[PDB]
Amino acid sequence: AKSRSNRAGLQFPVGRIHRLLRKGNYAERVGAGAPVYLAAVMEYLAAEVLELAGNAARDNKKTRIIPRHLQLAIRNDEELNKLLSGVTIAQGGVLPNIQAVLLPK
Amino acid sequence: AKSRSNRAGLQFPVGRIHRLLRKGNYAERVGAGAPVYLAAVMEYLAAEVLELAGNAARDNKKTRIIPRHLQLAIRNDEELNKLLSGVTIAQGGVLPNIQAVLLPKK
Amino acid sequence: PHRYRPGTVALREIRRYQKSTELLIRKLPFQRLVREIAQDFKTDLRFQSSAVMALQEASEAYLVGLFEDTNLCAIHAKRVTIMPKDIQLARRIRGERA
Amino acid sequence: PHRYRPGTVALREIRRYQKSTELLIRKLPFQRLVREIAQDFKTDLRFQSSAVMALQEASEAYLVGLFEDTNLCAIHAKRVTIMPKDIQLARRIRGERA
Amino acid sequence: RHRKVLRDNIQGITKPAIRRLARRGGVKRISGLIYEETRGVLKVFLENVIRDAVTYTEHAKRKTVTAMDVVYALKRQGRTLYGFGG
Amino acid sequence: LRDNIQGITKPAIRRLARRGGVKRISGLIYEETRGVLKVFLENVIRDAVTYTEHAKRKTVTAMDVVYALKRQGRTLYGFGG
Amino acid sequence: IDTAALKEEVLKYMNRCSTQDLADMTGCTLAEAEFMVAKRPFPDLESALVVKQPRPVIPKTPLGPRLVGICMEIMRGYFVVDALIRQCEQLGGKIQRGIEAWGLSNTATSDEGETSLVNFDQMKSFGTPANSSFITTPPASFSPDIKLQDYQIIGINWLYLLYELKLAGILADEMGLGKTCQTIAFFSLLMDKNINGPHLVIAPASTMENWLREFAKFCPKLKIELYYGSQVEREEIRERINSNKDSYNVMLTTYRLAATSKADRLFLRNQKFNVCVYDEGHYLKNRASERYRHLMSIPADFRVLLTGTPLQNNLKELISLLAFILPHVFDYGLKSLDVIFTMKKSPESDFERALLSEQRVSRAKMMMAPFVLRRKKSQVLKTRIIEFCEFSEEERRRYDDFASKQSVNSLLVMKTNLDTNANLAKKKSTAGFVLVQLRKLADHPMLFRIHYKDDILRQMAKAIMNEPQYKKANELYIFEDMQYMSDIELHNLCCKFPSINSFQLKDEPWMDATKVRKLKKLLTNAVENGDRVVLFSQFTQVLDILQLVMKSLNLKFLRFDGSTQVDFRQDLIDQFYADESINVFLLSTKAGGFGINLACANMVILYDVSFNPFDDLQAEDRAHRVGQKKEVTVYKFVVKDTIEEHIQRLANAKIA
Amino acid sequence: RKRKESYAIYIYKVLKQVHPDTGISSKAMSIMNSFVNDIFERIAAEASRLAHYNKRSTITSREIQTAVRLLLPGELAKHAVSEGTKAVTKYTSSK
Amino acid sequence: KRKESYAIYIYKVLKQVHPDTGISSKAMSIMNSFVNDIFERIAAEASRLAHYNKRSTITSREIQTAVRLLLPGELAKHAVSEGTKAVTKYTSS
DNA sequence: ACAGGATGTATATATCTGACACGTGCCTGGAGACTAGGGAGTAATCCCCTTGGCGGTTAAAACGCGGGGGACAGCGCGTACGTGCGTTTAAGCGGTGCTAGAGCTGTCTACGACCAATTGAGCGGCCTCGGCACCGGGATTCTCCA
DNA sequence: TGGAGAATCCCGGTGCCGAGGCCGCTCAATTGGTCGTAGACAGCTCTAGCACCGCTTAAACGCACGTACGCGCTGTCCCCCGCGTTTTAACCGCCAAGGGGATTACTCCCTAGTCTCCAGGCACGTGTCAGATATATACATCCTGT
Repeated sequence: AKSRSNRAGLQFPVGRIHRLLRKGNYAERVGAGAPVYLAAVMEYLAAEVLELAGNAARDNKKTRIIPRHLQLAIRNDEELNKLLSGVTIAQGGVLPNIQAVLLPK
Repeated sequence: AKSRSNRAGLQFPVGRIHRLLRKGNYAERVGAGAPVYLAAVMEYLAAEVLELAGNAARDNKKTRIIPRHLQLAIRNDEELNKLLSGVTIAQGGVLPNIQAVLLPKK
Repeated sequence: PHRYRPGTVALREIRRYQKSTELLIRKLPFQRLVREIAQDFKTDLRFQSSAVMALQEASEAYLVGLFEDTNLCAIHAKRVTIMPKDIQLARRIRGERA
Repeated sequence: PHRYRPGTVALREIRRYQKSTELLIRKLPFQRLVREIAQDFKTDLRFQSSAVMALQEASEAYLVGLFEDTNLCAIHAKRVTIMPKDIQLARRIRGERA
Repeated sequence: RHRKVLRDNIQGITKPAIRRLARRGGVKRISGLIYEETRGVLKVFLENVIRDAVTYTEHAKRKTVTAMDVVYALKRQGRTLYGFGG
Repeated sequence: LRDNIQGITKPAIRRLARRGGVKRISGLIYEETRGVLKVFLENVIRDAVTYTEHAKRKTVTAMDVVYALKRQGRTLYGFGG
Repeated sequence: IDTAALKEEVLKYMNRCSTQDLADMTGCTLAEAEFMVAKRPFPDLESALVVKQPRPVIPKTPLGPRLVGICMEIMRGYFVVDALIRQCEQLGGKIQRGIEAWGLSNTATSDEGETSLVNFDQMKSFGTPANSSFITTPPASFSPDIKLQDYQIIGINWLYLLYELKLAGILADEMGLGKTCQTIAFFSLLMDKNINGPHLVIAPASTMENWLREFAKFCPKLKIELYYGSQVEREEIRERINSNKDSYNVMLTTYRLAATSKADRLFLRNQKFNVCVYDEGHYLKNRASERYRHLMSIPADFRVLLTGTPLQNNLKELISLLAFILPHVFDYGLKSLDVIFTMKKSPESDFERALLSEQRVSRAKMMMAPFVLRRKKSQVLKTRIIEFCEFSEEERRRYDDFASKQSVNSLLVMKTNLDTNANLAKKKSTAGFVLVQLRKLADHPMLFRIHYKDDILRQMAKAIMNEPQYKKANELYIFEDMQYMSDIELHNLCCKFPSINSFQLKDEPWMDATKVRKLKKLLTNAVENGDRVVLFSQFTQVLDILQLVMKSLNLKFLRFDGSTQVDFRQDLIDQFYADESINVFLLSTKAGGFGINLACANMVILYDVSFNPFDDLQAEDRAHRVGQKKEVTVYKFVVKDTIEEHIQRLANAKIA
Repeated sequence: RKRKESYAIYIYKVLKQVHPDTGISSKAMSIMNSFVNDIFERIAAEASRLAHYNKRSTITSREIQTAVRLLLPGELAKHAVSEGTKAVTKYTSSK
Repeated sequence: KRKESYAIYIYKVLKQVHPDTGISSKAMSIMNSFVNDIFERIAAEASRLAHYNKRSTITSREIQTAVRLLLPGELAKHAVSEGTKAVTKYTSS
C-alpha cells in the first residue's frame, strides 16, 4: 500500500489532513487533489521557519532548538514577520534593538 | 399556518436563518432553539442601532435616515462603538471632533 | 483688502468638513490611479462602476483614520503641525512599519 | 565608594534583558492577582498550573509590546523618559482609548 | 498632451485634496512635505486591496472586478466596509 | 496587608521596560500600567471563564486561554492548539 | 380602443405570421416562436393559451400567455400608430391645399415623405394671383443687401403657411441651402406682420456663432437675446429679462443650457415663445429620453426643425416626429407606444423589420410629406466637377507598399489564445485607422513619417533642452513625445518655435504632391480673375499642411478653422473679397455647415471627399444660389485608385 | 430568471415597530442588510469554534448564548441574552 | 489518553534539513501550534472562497488562491511552485 | 587626553541530569475497492454593462506672494529619579495531605436529518405623492480692527 | 476701546425622484412522519490541583543624592496659510460597441460512502548526551584623575 504522501513525495501525513479537512466543516466535499497541495505548503512553511531557526541556534553555539531561537528566527526575517505580526510566542522575548537616543550623551 | 417566527412573535425571518445555518457549513446539526435565539439577538441588535439613528435624524428633522445619521449614531454610543471599531460606514464621515488645543484664543 | 487670521479659515474648514459627508477625492483621478496598479498586478482588467466607489471609501476612511490618528502624535510633541515623522509614527504603532 | 554614571547601569540592563528570556514577574504575585479577578467575575474557580503560565506570557508580551511602543512616543517628543501621557498615547492609537 | 500615459496618476491625489482631506480628519495646519509621504502611504494601502481583489476575481475565472470581492478583500485586512451588498 | 494589584510591584515594571528598551521611567507610570494591565485581564479573563462556562467545567484549562486570546487578536503559540 | 376587435387582430396575426415576423414583434427567441407556430393554427386565443414549453426530461410564465400578452399590446399600439397617422393625414392635406392655394408645383411624392417646391417661374412670368398667400418679394425688414433665393422665398412662406395652420413645421431642407438664412428671413417676414416675438432658437455651441454673425448680417433690426455665459452671468441675464427693460424677438441658447438647469427650465417655461427653431434636434429622433421631453416642454406656438437628414426608415424616428408636428398629442398620454419603443434591437429581433410595422413606416411617411420641405442640390442647380488628379511617384511609393503594411497576416492562420475565440479575431478586424490612413495616403503625403523618421528627432531632443523646456530628466520622453507627432508638426514645432532651425525647411516638400500641383492648377484658376476660393480640408494636420502650402506660392493670412465655436466670428469672414492679399481661406469639415458666407467665392474646393451623406454636400454648397451673376462650380479632389475614390460610389446600380 | 434575498423589509419592519414616523434611504437600508449580515456571520463563526471545542456536532441555544456573551460587549450583551431567553420561551410553550 | 500531533513530522523535516540539530519539546509545541494555526488560517479562506462563488467543493485551486492571498508574495511565490510541483508527482499515479 | 583600577564577560573545563531519542508493542486510522450521483465542466447564449470617445462646461487646481506665526534652539533651573546600601519579607522550593472533579465508559432517547406535499410570504415590479434638495430671500451672528 | 462685514440660520417655494404600497406569484418555509444517533446522565476514578507549611534568600522596600533631563522663556525665521489670477482637467452627458456575465442544458467523473485491511504511529520505557553551571581566568569597558 503506497502511502499518499510518498506518492506525493512529502513527509506530512496527507491522510491526516484529508481526515481533518472533512470534519473541519470547511466544505461538505473536499477534492482528492486538494489536501496534497495543503501538505506541501505546510511542509514548506514548517521548513522555512526551522531553517532560519537552525541558523540562529548555530550562532548561539547549541544543538538544541529552543524557543529563544524561534522568536529570534521569526522577527529577524521581514516577510515571515508580517505573517506572524500579531502572533506572540512563548518564552521568546524580543530581538535586541537599541533606539538611537538611548545611548548616553 | 403560523410561522415559527410568528410562533416566536418576532420579526426577523427565523426560517431562512435555519436554512442559512444548514448551508453555511457552520456545523452539521443545528438545534431547534439555535436560530430562534439568533433571530432574537439580531432583533435586539438591529433595533438598538436603529433606535439611536431615529433619534439622530430627528435632530436634523429628517424623516429619511441618511447613513451620515447612522454612522453618527454608532460611534457616539461607546458600547456599540467597540462592536464596530474596525468598521467604516459608506458615506459615513466622522463625528464632530476638534481637539481643544486647536481652538482659538481662550 | 481684508485678510483673515491664518489658521482661522482652516479651522472653519474643520467644521465644514466634519459635518459634511461627500467624497473628497475626485473620481477620475482616483479611477485612473486604480487601473494603473491593476495591470501592474495583472492586466486586461475592467471594473464595475460601483467597485471603485467602495474602493474609494475604503481608502478615504483609512486616510481619515490615519490623519485623525497622526494629529494626536503632533499634539503629543507639543506642536500643531504634522510632519512626516508623525505619520511615520502612526503606521509603526498601527502595525505596518513595526 | 565608586558610583556609576546614571543611566549607564540602566543601559546595561537593556542588553542583559534583551538577550535573556526568563519571566519577569514573580509567579505567586501574578497568580494571586488572577484569582482575585476570577471570583470577581465568577467564583468557585480553580486553575491549571500551566494555564496561568500562558496567561503570564500573554500579559508580559503585551506589556513589552506596549513599552517598546510607548518608548517611540517619548522619543518623538524629544525626551528619553516615558510619562503617563506617553502610554496614554499608545492605547489611543492601538485601539483602546480611541 | 500624452505626457503621463498611466504614470503620474499618484499626482492625481493633488495637494489641495489631501489639504482638504486632513480638514475632515481634523488636522489644523499641514507642513509642506507631507503630501509626498501620504502619496506613498495611500499607494501601499491600495497595493494590498487591489492585490487581493484581483486574486479573488482571478480565482473567479473572470476579469471584471465586481463589488463584493472588494469587501472580501477588505475583510482580509480587517477593515470591513459596509453598504456595498455585504 | 497588601493589595494583589500592588503585587505587581514597582521593581517588576521597572525590570519589564528594560526588556522593552526604555531608559528611564517616571514614577507615575507604576500606577498607570496597573490600570492598563487590569483592563487587559478583564477582557481576557472575562473570555477565559466563558469558555469554561460553556463546557460546564469548574476548572480553567490552558487550552481555553488560547481560545480566549484567539478572538482577542492576540493569538499565542506554544501551548497546544 | 376596442378590446373585442383587439382580440381578433391577434387571431388573424398569429395564424398568418412567419417565424421571424413573430419574433420581430414579440422579441422572443427563435425556438419559442417556432414552438408557438408548431401548435398553430389557432381558432381562438384559448387555443393559443395552452401553449407551454414542456418540462425538462430526466436525462415562470408559459409560452401561450406570454406571447398573446404582448401581441395584444402590439395590436393596441398599432391602432394608436393609425390614430396618429390618420390624424396626421388631416393637417397634411390642408398644407397641400395651402400649397395648391399658391398655384405652385411640387416635384415630391408623398411616399418620399417630403415636399419639394423648387421655384415659381410660372408665378414670376404670369404674376401672382389675387387668392394666393405667397409673397414673391423678400421681406422689407430683412437686409436688402442680401438676396434671398427663389427657393428661399418659398421656404419662408412655407414656414408662414405652416405658421398660420397652428402646426409644428420641419424645414428639413439639406443643410447649406440657407436654412439659417430663411429662418432669419422668416423672422423678418414675421416682423413685417407685427409678430415680433419672443422667439427661441436652440442652436448648439458649434452653431451659436453662425446665427449671431448672420443676425447682424441678414436682419440687424432683429432684437437678439444671448442667453449664455456662466451660471451667475446667466442669472444676470435672467434678471435682465425678468426686469423687462428691453424686449427681444429672439433668444439664443444651446441644447446644453436648455435642459440641465432647473433655473433655465423654469425660465424658458416663463418666456412663452412664439416660434421655437430646433437647429439639429437629433434628440427629437429619440423619443425615449429625458432630453426629448425637455425639448418639448418649453412652450412654442410654432416649432421648426432644421436638419438635412430625410425621413429614414425607422419608426422610432418617425413616431418621435409624429408627436412633434401634430399639436395636442404631446399633451396626450402616449402610454401605448412605450411598449413599442422599449424593445431594444438584438441579433435575434428588431421592431423595424416587422411586417405590420413596415407597412406603417410607409404609412407614416406618406402623411408626413407636406410637413417636410426638402429641396435637393440638383433640383435648384454650382455645376459639379469631379476632377481626378494624376498620380505622383512620391504618393505612390508609400501607396504601393501599403498593400504590405496594411495586410496583416491574420485574416483569410490563427494565433494561440486562451479559449476558442472563433469570432474575436474577426472583431479585431475592420479597424477604422487603416481606412482613414489610406484616406490620408490619398491626402497630402507629408503628414506621414516620411521626413524625420527616427534620428532627426534626437537632434530636436538635445536642441529643445536649450530652452525653458528643461524638466527634471526629459531627454528620452520629449523625444518620444516627438516620435508620435506628424512630420508636418515636427516641422511646426521647429518653425513656429525657433529652438532648432537646421532642418525646418525640407526643400519645401509640401509642393511635392499630386493634390497641390492640381491646386497649382486651381491657383491658376485664381489668376485670370478675382477667384477667391473656398478650400475645404477634412483634417487639421492637412490644414496645418495647407496653411504652409501657401507659405510658398501665394501668401497665407487666415486658416479658416472650424474651432471658432465659442462666440460669433466676423473678423475671420468679413475682411475678404480683395484681389490677392486675401485669397485662400481654408474651410474644413469641422466648420458650421448650417450657415453660409457671401456667394462671390464661386470655386469651392474639397481637398478630401466624404464617406457618409452627413458632409457630402455641406462642404459643397456655400456659394450655391439661384441668383449668381457668374459661373459657379464646386470642386473635390480625387486620386487615381485610392479608397478615397472607392468611398465615392462606382460599384454598380440596381434595376427595379 | 433573477432573484436575490435580503433583510430589508424586516429591518423596515423593526423600524415601524419602534418608530412609525421614520423613512430609510435605500443606501442606508443596505447598511443594515450588511450590518445584520456581519453580525450573523460572526456569531455563527463563534459557535463553529465552540462546537468544535467541546467536540460536539450540534449547535444548540447554549452555544449561541455562550457566543453572544463572548462577542458583544457587556451591557449590550446583558439585554441581549435576556432578549433571547425570553424569546425561546415563547417558542417553548408554542406548539 | 489518546492525543494526536505532528511531532514526528516536524522533527522529520528537521532531520531532512538540519540532520545535526536537536530540538526541545517546548520548541516542538511551538511547531505543533504553528502547524495548526496555518492549517487553520488557510482552510478558513478556502471555505469562504468556495462560499463566495458557491462551489460545494474544496479543490486544489482554492487553496492555491488562498496561499497567494494569505501569505505574502515571496513566500507565496515559492509555495505556489511547491504544491503544483507536489501534485504533479501525485498526478502520475 | 591617557592610565588603570574596578567591574564585567566570555572561555574553558568539569560534573550532573533530565530531557530528548530510539525502540516496541499495538490499534485504530488510513489506504484500496467500489459505486452513486450529483457538482462541475462547457459550450452556447444573450444581454447588459462597461468602456472608449467626444464635447462642453467651470469648478477647481495651481501658481504666486506675502506675512506672521509656529518650530527650533538655546538657556536655565530644579526636580524626581537613577544608584547603591541596608533591611525586611515573601517568593519559591519541596515536601506534606485531600478531594473535587475532569475525564472516562455506558446507556437510552429525544431531537433533529430527511423527504414529501403543502400554500402562502416574499419578492420583482409598477406607480405616486411627499421628504428633501435647492434657492433665493432674509434676519442673525461671530470676527476683525478701535 | 464697538462697528463693519463675512458667514450663518431661517424659511417660502419649487419639484422631483424615489421610497413606498399594490399585486402577482413561487418557491420555499411549514407541516408531518420516520429514522438513528448524538448528546444527556449515571457512574467512577485518579489525578491534577489545592492547601499546609517550613526554609530561605533574592529581591522588594526604603533611602540619600545628584544630576540630568524636563519644563519653561525667549527668540528667530522660516514656512505655509490666505487670496487672487489663470487654466485644466474633472464632471457631465451621450453614444457607441461588445465582450465580459449570468443561465441553461448536459454530461461525467469524481468524490462521498462502505468494507476490509495492517501497519504507521502512538505510550511508554530506557540512556546518554547536550547542556546547565561552578570557577578560574584572562580579558574588555567604563569610570576619573594628571
